[PDB]
Amino acid sequence: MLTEEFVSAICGPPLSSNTAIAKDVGIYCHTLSPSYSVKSTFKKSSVPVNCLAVSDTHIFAGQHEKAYVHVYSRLRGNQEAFVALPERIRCLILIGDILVVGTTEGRLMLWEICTGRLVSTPARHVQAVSCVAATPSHVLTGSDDSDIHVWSLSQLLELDSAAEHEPLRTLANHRAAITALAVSPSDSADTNFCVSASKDKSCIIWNYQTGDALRTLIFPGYPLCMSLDPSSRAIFVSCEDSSLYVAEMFGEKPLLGPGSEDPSTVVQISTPFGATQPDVGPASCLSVSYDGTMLLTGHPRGQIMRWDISENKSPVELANLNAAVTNLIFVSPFLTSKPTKTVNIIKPSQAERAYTFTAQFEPMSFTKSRLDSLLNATGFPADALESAIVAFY
Amino acid sequence: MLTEEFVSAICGPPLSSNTAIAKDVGIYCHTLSPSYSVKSTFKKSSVPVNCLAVSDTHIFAGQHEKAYVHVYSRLRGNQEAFVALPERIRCLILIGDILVVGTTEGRLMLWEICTGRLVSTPARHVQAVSCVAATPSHVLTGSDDSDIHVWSLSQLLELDSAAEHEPLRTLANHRAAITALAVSPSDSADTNFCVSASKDKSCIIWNYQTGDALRTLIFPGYPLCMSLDPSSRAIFVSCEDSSLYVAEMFGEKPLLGPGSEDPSTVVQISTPFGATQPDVGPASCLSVSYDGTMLLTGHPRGQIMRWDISENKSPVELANLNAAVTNLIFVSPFLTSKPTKTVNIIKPSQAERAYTFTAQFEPMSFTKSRLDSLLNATGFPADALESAIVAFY
Amino acid sequence: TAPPDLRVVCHRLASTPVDSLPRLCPLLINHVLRCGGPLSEPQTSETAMLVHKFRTHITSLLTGKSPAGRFTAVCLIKAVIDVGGWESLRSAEPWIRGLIGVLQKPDPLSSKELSIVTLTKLYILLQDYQTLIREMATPTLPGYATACLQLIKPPASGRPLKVPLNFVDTVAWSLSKLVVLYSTTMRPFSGQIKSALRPYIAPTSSDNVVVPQSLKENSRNLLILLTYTAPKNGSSDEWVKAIRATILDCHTTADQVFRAVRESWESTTGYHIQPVNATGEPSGGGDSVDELPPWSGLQAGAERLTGLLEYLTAYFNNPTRAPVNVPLGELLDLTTRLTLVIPPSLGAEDSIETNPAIGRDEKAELWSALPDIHHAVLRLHCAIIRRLEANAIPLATDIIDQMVRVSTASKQLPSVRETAYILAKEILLLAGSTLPKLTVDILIPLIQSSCHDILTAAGHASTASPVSQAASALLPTFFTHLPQKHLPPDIRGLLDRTAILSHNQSAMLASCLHPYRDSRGRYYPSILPFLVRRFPRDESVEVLRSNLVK
Amino acid sequence: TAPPDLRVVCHRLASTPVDSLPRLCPLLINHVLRCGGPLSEPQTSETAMLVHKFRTHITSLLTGKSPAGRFTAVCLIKAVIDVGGWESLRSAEPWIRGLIGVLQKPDPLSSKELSIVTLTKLYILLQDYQTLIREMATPTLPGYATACLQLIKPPASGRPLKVPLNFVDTVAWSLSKLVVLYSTTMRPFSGQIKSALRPYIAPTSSDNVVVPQSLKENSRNLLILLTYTAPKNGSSDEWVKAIRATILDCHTTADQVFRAVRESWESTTGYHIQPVNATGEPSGGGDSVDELPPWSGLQAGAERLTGLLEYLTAYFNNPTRAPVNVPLGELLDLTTRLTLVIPPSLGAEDSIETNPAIGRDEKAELWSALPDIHHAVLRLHCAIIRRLEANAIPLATDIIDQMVRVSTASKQLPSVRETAYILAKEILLLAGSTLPKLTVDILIPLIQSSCHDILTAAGHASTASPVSQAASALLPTFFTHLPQKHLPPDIRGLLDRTAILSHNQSAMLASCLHPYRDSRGRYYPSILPFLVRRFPRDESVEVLRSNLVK
Amino acid sequence: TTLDKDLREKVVGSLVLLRRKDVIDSVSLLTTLFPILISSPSKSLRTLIYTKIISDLRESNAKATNHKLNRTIQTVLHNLLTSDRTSSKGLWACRI
Amino acid sequence: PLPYKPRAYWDNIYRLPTTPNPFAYLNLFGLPRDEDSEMYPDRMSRLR
Repeated sequence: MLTEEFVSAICGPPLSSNTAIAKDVGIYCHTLSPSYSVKSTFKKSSVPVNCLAVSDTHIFAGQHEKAYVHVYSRLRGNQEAFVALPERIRCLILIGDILVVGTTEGRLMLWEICTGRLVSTPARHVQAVSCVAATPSHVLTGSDDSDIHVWSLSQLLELDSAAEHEPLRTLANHRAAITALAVSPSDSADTNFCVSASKDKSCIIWNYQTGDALRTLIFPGYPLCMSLDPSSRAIFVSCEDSSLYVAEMFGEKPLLGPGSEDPSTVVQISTPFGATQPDVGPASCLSVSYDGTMLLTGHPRGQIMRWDISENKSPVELANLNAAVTNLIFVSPFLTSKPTKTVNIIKPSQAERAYTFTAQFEPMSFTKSRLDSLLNATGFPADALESAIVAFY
Repeated sequence: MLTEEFVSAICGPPLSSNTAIAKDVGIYCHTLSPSYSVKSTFKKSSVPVNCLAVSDTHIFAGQHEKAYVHVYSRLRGNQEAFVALPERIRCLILIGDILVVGTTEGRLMLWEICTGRLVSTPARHVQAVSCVAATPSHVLTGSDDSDIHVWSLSQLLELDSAAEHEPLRTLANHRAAITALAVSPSDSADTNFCVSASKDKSCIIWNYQTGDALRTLIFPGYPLCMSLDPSSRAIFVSCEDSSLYVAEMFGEKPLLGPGSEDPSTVVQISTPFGATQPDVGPASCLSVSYDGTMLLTGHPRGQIMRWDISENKSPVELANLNAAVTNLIFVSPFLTSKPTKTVNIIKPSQAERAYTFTAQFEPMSFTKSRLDSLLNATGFPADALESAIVAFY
Repeated sequence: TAPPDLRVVCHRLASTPVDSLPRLCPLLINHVLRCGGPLSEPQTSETAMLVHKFRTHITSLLTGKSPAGRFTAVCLIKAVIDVGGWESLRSAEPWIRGLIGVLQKPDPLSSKELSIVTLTKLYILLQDYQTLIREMATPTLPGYATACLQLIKPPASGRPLKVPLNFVDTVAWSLSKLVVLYSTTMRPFSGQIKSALRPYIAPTSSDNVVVPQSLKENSRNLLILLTYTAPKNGSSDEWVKAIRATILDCHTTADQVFRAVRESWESTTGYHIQPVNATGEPSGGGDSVDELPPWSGLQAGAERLTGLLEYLTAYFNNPTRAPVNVPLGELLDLTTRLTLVIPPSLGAEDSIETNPAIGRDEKAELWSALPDIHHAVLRLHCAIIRRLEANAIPLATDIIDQMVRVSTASKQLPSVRETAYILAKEILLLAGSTLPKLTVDILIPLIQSSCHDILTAAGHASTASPVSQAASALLPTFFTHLPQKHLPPDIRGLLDRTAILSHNQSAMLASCLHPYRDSRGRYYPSILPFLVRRFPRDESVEVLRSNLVK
Repeated sequence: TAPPDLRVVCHRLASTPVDSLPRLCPLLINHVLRCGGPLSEPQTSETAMLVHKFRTHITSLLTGKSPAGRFTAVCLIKAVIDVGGWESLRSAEPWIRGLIGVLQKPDPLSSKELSIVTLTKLYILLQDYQTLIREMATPTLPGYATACLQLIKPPASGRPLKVPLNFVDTVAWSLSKLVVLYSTTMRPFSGQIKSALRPYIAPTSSDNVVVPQSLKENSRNLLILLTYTAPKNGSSDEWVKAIRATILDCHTTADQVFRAVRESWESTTGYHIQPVNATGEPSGGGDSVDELPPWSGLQAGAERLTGLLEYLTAYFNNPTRAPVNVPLGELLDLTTRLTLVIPPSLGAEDSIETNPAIGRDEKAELWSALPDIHHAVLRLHCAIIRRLEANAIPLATDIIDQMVRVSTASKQLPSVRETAYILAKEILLLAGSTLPKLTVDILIPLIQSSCHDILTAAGHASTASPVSQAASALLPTFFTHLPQKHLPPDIRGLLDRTAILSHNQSAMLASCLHPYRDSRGRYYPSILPFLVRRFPRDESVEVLRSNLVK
Repeated sequence: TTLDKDLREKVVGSLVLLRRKDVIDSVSLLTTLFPILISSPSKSLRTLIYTKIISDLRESNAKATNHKLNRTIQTVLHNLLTSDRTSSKGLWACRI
Repeated sequence: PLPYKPRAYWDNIYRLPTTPNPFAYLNLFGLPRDEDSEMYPDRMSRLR
C-alpha cells in the first residue's frame, strides 16, 4: 500500500473572504492517493514561485518581499527556525544537505544545513537569478539577464577556499529572461541535458557539460514552468495562454536521438495537450507524480488541477485554497535509507570556527561480526553448532 | 595486442601440377596476426562448403558426397576418427558438444560427441539441407526447397522422447535454394534476428522466434556467402558477379529500427565495396576477424585474400593453396573456461545403454575451505594468525 | 644499503627472547613480506650479511628446542617461501626435514597445522621446477605422509583419536592437495588413507562422534582424488567403479529407509528392490573395507543416505586425471527414486499408501527425514548442472519435474525452497528459454512462492533471509529466461509488483527489456518510470540512455 | 493428528540420555524449526499436550544437574524463541533465569556463549512488545549484566583473567547490542565496562597479550555506545568529549612516534607540538583511567596510533542517540599531519629532514612503521566517506592529495595499494566528474598502477588477489566518473586494453558509453566489437548494440 | 469532510447504536471518533461527536468505574496536550 | 492478434504509455484486490 503525498505553498492575501479557509496557513501537505485530504498544515508563510524545498526532515520556504527562509520541522510538525539571508531570495532548491539560493542581486548562496556554512559567489549575474536547478555535481542558474551559468558543486564547496568562484560555462542563446530550468537525472558527459524556458517563447535543450545547445523549441506563448517526465521521455510545459503542452523526445519526428534533425533546425510546437479556462488562470507551478501518469498544476486563483495524461484531456479540480498556489512538490512514496538524519538545523553564521558536522548517526549495520550470524539466524547456524558441541566435549 | 588464428579447408583436386604445397594436405591452421604463418597441417580431407567445425579440442570435417566426418585431434596433431553417418553430409556446424548435421535427403542429425547419441529427425525438408545455424536455444535449417525450419534444441535433445520431432516454425518466403544463414548474438524473443541468403537474388532478415520477416534485400547477384560484423551492424555478402557488398542495417537509413521502412518495402543494394577478377573468381567463403576490422575470403583458385574494411585498401593475397578454399574459420584469441574438456570423442552407436557423458573434469575451484585461504594468501591471513598464536598459548 | 624492514627483522630477532617471539610474529611476517627483494636475489653487501644472518637465525630456531622458536620458524619459512622464489626454494632443503621434525615432535597442534600448510605450499611451489622435484620432493614425501598418517591413525577400537578432527581435516586437505601433484609417490599410502578416512564419509547418529563438515568434505575429496594414484592409468576405471558402488550403496540404504512405503518406482537401469524385513528397526552397513560403518535406526539411515548423496556431489565437485564415464542414467534413476517418495500433507496420512506392518512412530520419522534427502538430491542436481553446463540439457525436464514435486511436497521448508530457487535459476539459465506451456504452468507455484518470499522480506506482504536472497537472485531470470508468451498476466503483474516494491534493479531492467504482450499483441507499459526514480544514476539506466551518446 | 516433527521431538527427548543429547542437538533444532504451528498457538488436543510436555522437558533440562542437558535446553530455547512467536516469548520468564543461571554456574564456555546469544535474542525480540519489557527484560536484565561483568572482570592484578579473549569478545558484543535498547538499565554498569575494556581498545606489543581483532572492535563499539547511558541526555556531549580526547591522544602518540622527523605541518585548529626528549625510547600512556595502558618503543607507539585511528573509524561505524558535533576539521588536520610524515625512497633518507640526535635504527623502524599508519588513515577516510556520503564533498580535495601522496610513497605494499583503490573509488563516485586537469594528471600514476595490477592478475603483463579485485572495482569509475577530456590518449588506450584483456564487462560497457575525443576532435574507435563478441547475450550489451550503432 | 451533514451524523449515530448493540467495542468507537472530532471542520459534527463521547463515558461508567477505559482516555488527552503546546486542540481535552 | 509493428518494442521504452490508465495491474497505489475485484484482462482468465 503506497501513499503518494505532496506539499503545496501559497502566497499573497486571500482572494475571497471565506472563514473556512484559514488565513494564517501558508503551507499545506496533502495525500494525493488514494483519497485527497489535507494531512498537515504550516502557518505564517508567503512563498513565491520556486522558493519551496522539501526533504524528509524539513520544509524550506523563502518569504515574499523578505530576505528570510522559514524552516519547518516535519518530524516535530512545527516551525523550527527563521533564517535571515544577506540578500532577497528569488529562487531556492535543496540538494542533499545544502540549500542553493539564487538572489535578486545576482548572487548564488549555498548554505549547509548541518554545518551552518554559507558560501556566497560573486555577482556574475547582473540581474536577478530567476531559476536554479541542481545535480550532485552541478548547479545551473538562469537569470533575467538572458544568461545561464553552470557551476561545479565540488569547486563551490571547498574548505579554506578564498578564490572568487567562476562558473564553468555560460549558455546564452536565449534573448529574454529565463523563466524555468529543469535537468535530466543523468550525470554522464554526453547523455545529460537541461531544458531552459525563457520569455522569448523558447525552450532550449542543452548539454551543459559540453556547452552545446541540443534542441530549440518555439511555443505560441512564453513558458512559465516545466517538468520532465520521470523516465525522461517527455517535457510538460505550461504557457501564458493557459495551455499545457507535451513535447516527446523520441517520437516519430524525434527531438533528440539518432533520427533527430540538425540542432540548428527549430521545432515549432502549436498543438496543446490541454487548456484551462480564463477564470482558472495559467498554471503557475507544475509537477509530475512518481508514476508519471498524474500531473498537478497550481494556478493563481487557488485551485489545484490534476491531469491524467493517458485518460483525461481536461483537468480535474481537487480543492481551492483561496490564495495563489505558488509551489507543488511531490514526495516519494518509498522511504530512502540515509546514514545520517538532520534532526535539527544550524543557522548560517560567519565566524572563525573549526569545521563541525551536526547530524544523528543512523544504524546502518556497517559493522558485522560472526556472532551476528548466530543472533540473526533463525535457530542456530550449523557450523557454529558443531563447533560449540565439539568445544563442549 | 592479440594473436588471431584461422583454419582453412580444401576441396577438389589440385589445379596446378607442380607446386610447393603438398597435394594430399587438406586442412591448414594459420596465424593471421601479427604475421602470416602456417601453424599446422591436417593430412587428408575434401571439405565442401559449410562442412568444417573447429573447437578447442577437435576439428570435424565432412567429406565430399561421402557420409564420413573426419575428426582430427587439435591437441594431438593426428587424425583421431573416421566417424560414419547414416546419410551423406551437406552441411555441419558445432554448438557446445553437439555436431548438427544437415544431410542430402532433408534430414537433421545431432551427434553428441561426448555421449555418443545420434538424434535423427524426420525428413521435413524435401531436398538437401544446404545450410544450418545454431543458437543455445534453436537450430535453423535452410534447404534447397526454399524452406527454412526452426527447431527447439531441448525438444530435439530430450532423452526418452520417442515422438517424431517437428519444427516450431517454417520461414518460407524465399523462392530458391537457401545458400547461407547467419544468426544475431542475442537470443531474446524480441531482439533476436537471423539473416538468410538464397538463390533468389535476395536476403531476408527474420525474427526467428516470432516468424516475422523484418527485411528484404535485393542483390545484383545471388548471394554465395555472408557474415555479420562482430558488432552486428553490417552484412558482408559475396555475390555471383565476383563482388563483395555491405548491407548496413543501422546506417544512414536503418533497415531495422524506428526510422526503418515498411517490411514489405524491399531495399536494393547495388554498391560493392570489393571486386575480384575473373581469374580470382567469386569468393567461396567469407569470415570476419575477432576485432572486426579484418576480413578473409576464400576463392576457388586457391587465394586467401585479406580485405581491410576500415581503410578501404586494396585486398592482399596471403597464400595459394593450389585448390579451392571452401571453409575459413577464425578461432577466438581468448580462451573460454570450460569445466569439462573433450579429450576423446565417442562414435555414434545405436544400442541399449545408460546415458554416459564422458569428459575430463577440469579443476575450477568448486569448493572452498579456511586452509585454502592460508595457502593462497601470500604469508598468513591475519585473524587466522592470531588464532594460531592463541591456540599455541 | 639494507632495507629498513630487513634491518628491523634482524634487530628484533637478535634482541627478542624466543618465548615472546609468537607475540611479534604478526609484524615480523609483515616485514619479511616487504622484503621481497634481497631474499629473491641469488647468493659482500650489507643486504647479503643480513640475509645470511636471518637465514641462519631461521635454521637455528627451526632446529632449536624451543617450541615458540619452532612456531616462529614455521611462520617465517612460510613468509620466505612466499616471497623468495627460486633462491629460497633451493635453499629450503634443511627446512623440509625441520618441518617434518616439527610434526614428529610433541609440539602444539596449531604449530603442527601451520607446518602442514607450509609443507603443502612448499611442495606446490616445488611442482613447477623439475630439478627441485627430484632433489627435494621425492625423498621427503614418504616421511611427511608417514608422519601425518601416524598422527591421524586410529590407535585402537577402545583408544580414541588423540588429535582432534580439525587436525584430521587439515591432514586430509593437505593430502588432497598432494595426491594430484604426486600420484606415484602417494600410491603406497593409498590403502591406509581409505581405512583412516572411512568413518568420516557419511557419518551417522549411531557413531556417537560429532564429525565436522570440513572433515566430511575433505575426506570425500581425498577418497575421490585417490584415483589419481591408480597404477597403469586405472584412474578412470577406479572412478567409475567407485561412483557406481556409491550409487549401489545409496540404493541399498534407501531400501532400509523406505521399508515404510511401497514404491511404485520401476528402475530404467536394472536395480531391483530386494525384500527387506519388516521386524525391528532398520539397519545397514558393516565392518568390511568396501562398506561404510554400520548404522541402526531410520534417522541414522537417513543421515547415511544424505552423506552418500553429498559424497556423490563431491565427484562432480572434484577434478579427474583422465576422461571418465559419468553414469548419468543411474544418477537420474536414483534421484527419481528418492524424489518419488512424497511426504504427505496435513491430515493426509492415508494419501500415501504404506506397509501396514510398521509403526506410526517410524512413519512420522520417515516423513520428517524425507525433506533432508530431497534437499541433498537438489544440491546434487545443482552440482551436475554446474559441471555439465549445456551438456545437461537432455536432463532438463526430469530435474524440473523433481524440483516441482519436491517443492510442492515441502513448500513450508525454507531451506528446501532456497535450494529449489538456486536449482531453478541454474536450469532456467540453461534451457529455460524454450520451455513449453505445461512446464511454465508447473513452474508457476514456484514463481508465486519466490515472489511471496521477496515481498515478505521487503515488508510489503527486517533482515534478508537466505531464502529471500536466493529468490531475489532468481527474480531477474523469470524475465530474461522464461517464455513471456506462455506466462499468465497475473504472474507478470506479481513479478513486476515484486520487483518495484523490492527495488530489484536487475529485475526492473529485465522487465523493461522483456515486455509482456497481451492477447491483442499490444505491449504492456514499461516499469522504467519506477527504475529511473529509484536508481537514477546506475549503469542500468545509463545503458538505456545510450541514444544520446552522439 | 499431532505433527510428525513434534512427535519425533517428544519421543527422542524422552528416550535419549542427557549425555548424548548434545550430539543430537542438530536433529532437535531442525525439528523445532519445523514445529511452527503448535508452538505459536495460544494456551485438550494432542498437539497441545505434546507442546506442554516439550516445555516441561525444556524447563527440567534447564534446571537439571546435567550440563549436557542444560546445553540442549539452551539450544531448544533458542529454536523456540525463534519459531513460536509471542506465546513462546510470554512463556519464557523461568527460561531467562535459567539461562542466567547457566552463566553463573561453571558450565562449559560453549554453553555459556550460546546462553549469551540466546539471552541477547530474547532481549532484542522482547522490544516489539512494550509490556513484556516491563515484566521480563527490565527486572531480569541487571542480573545478566552482573553475571557478565563478573565473568569478564579482571580478578586480580597478578592473576590473569580466567576466561579467554573470545569469550570476553562475546560478552562485549552482547553488551554492545543491549546498551542501545536498555541504556537506563546499563547506566550503573558503565563504570565497570570502561575499566574492563580498557586494555583491548589499542593493544600494543608492550602489553604481552595477543588481543583478537574481533575483541578489539567489539570493545571499541561498546565503549562508544556506552554514551547512550549518559544521564540528562548527555550522550552528544560525551560523544564529542570522547572523540576529541581520542584526537588529542592520537596527536600525543604521534609526537613520540614522529620525534625523529622535523615536521613542516601547521595546525589550523591550533594544536602546537610539545617539545620531546631526545634521549631514551619513546613512551606514552598512563596507569590512570582516562589514559590507555602504557607503551614503550617506537613499534608499540605505532600500534597505539593505529589502534586509536581504528577507534576513530569505529566512531563513524557506530550510531548515535542524539545529533552530535563531528570535528571534521580536527580529524582532517590529524590525518594531514599523519600523512605529511613521509617514507623516503631508496636514497631519499638524506633528502628527508631528520633529527640529528635520534637513532638511525629508530629512523629505519619509523620508515618501516609509517605505511601501517597511512593504511589506518586511509581506512578512516573511507569510513568518513561512507558515513557522510554527499556531505564529504568539501573534504574531497584534501583526501585526494593524501591518497596520492601515500600511494606514491608506498606503491610496493599491496595492502596500501588496495586501500588507495577503495578510497579512490569512493572519492571518484562522490565528486569525480568535475575534477580539474591538475587533479586528473596527478591521479594518472594510480590509474597506471591499477591497470598494471589488473593485467598482472589476468596474466597479460597470477590468480585472484584483493588488490586485483579492488582495482577491478575501481576500473569502471575511471570511465564513468572522470573527465575524459583531461585524460591523455595513452591513458585511455591503457584503460581500454586493460578492460578488454580483463574481460571486465562493467568497464567495457562504461568505455563504450563514454567516447574519447582528442584535441583535434577525432573520435577514437569503440571497443564494442570486443564487448559483443565476449558477452553476446547480455541485455545491457544488447541495448548498447541497438542504440550506439544508430 | 466530503459527505453530507445528515449522512455523517447518521453514520456517527449508527456507530453509537452498534456500540449499544455491543457489536463494536467502546475503545474502537472512541478511537474512530476522536481524531475526527479533533480535525473536523464541521462545528455540528464536532459537537455531536463530543456529545456521543460524553454519553459513551457515562454509559461505560454507569455500572462501575471502568478504570482501564478512563486511564486510556486520560492518556490520549495527555498525549494530545503534550504533542503540541501551540495548537488549539487542547480545548477539547479541557472541555471533556 | 494485431499485425507486426516495426517500431513498437523500442517506442514502448522510449515513449510515454498510450494505454488509458496504465499500471492498473500493479495496484501499487490502490487497495488490495480480492477475487471479485481482481483484473481478468484476457479470455483465458475470464474463461477459467
